[PDB]
Amino acid sequence: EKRKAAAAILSLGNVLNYLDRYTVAGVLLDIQQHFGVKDRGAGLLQSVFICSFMVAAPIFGYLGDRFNRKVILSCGIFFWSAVTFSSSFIPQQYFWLLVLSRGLVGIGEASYSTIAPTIIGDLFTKNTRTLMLSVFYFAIPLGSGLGYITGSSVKQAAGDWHWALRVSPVLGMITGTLILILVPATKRSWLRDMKALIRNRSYVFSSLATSAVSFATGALGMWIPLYLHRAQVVQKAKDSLIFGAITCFTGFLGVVTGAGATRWCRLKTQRADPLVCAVGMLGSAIFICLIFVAAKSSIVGAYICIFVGETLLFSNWAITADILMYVVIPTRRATAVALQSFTSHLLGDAGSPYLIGFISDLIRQSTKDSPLWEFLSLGYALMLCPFVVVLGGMFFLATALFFVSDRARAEQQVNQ
Ligand SMILES: CCCCCCCCCCCCC/C=C/[C@@H](O)[C@@H](N)COP(=O)(O)O
Repeated sequence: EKRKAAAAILSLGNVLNYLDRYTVAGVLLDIQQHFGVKDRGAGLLQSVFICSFMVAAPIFGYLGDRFNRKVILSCGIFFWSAVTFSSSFIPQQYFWLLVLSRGLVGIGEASYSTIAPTIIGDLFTKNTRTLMLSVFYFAIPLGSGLGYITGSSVKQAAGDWHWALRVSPVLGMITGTLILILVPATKRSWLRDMKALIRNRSYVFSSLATSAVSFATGALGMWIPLYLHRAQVVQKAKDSLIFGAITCFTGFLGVVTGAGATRWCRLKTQRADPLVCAVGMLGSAIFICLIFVAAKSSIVGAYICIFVGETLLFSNWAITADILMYVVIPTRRATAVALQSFTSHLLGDAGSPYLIGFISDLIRQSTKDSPLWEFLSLGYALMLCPFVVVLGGMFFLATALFFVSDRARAEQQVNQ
């Protein structure tokens, strides 16, 4: 029971983690208006966070292995909660202070999101650990949707964008106390692995496909609420609320759709997983293309297109994990996962928000400023993402090309 209590507390911690991650994304319009910065700074607010998370994830993966885990995880949670609450008090004259606070929150969330799954895995046994990790990861879309809803509801209730960053820190400290109390006390080269992995074609192409998925996910999940609000302005705070509910349902249903497609395809071929990923990505790309055309005219069609595009886009998470598990022999599933996460962050979430902001800024600078042209510039900048989704689908098909050969090679090597 105590181990189940620890798993529940860490899952609630993950919910709070993603809520903190997307609270700013919920209320980006107010930050832009108050601080006066253009779209480039708004993109920077998440590019810096993701870069810090990128750089800090391997370090905390190493420190958890070579030091205590409960203390580090709790220090991380009282670190990012305190930093979020402090950053809520930043004056208007300072913006780089807010960006730096986003970076520090990124470091803390890196520590938590890198160490907590190891604790959850160590606590339980095979089937129990599988179920508990499934819950811990189902905490993700719920966390993101609750982050959007919390941001754009504390906005409307309190009346200041500041209070959007003030409600989550208290729960952060409380969950830190519960982690530091309820969780049972924790109990216990790369060169060759990297060369073998870069020689492994299926892993390389699946990693690039995951990078494209992360690019699309970061860029859209940040800029869609603001883009929909600009759509409402041109067409003449429910946008973020409905987007949060849509994100919750799509995160919960995309894995189910992927599992169904994998089940119905595996009876007919061995490359069911990458082919299913590729078809899902192509469908998501088409519907993400249609998001902008729909939102030009009516917003209900935009919400439906978001629903379908997220459902098809979010399906390729468990399937990507399965592909990586199959192609990579057991002795390298640690280095493979670490390098895949680093590469996905490097080519996706790290650069996508700032790149979309920069392209939007250039397009807007071309023409005289107006709300209609703000709409058009943001739409054209976000139009880059469907092309990235199509490219990722191409990379998934390239993975499918070598999937059989590399699965056979992995089985041959492990059977030795
Ligand atoms: C229009 C696009 C907007 C993008 C929305 C931004 C919010 C990002 C939310 C990220 C959703 C990722 C969903 C991942 C699910 C899996 O990791 C687990 N639920 C299942 O893994 P398992 O248990 O099977 O191992």
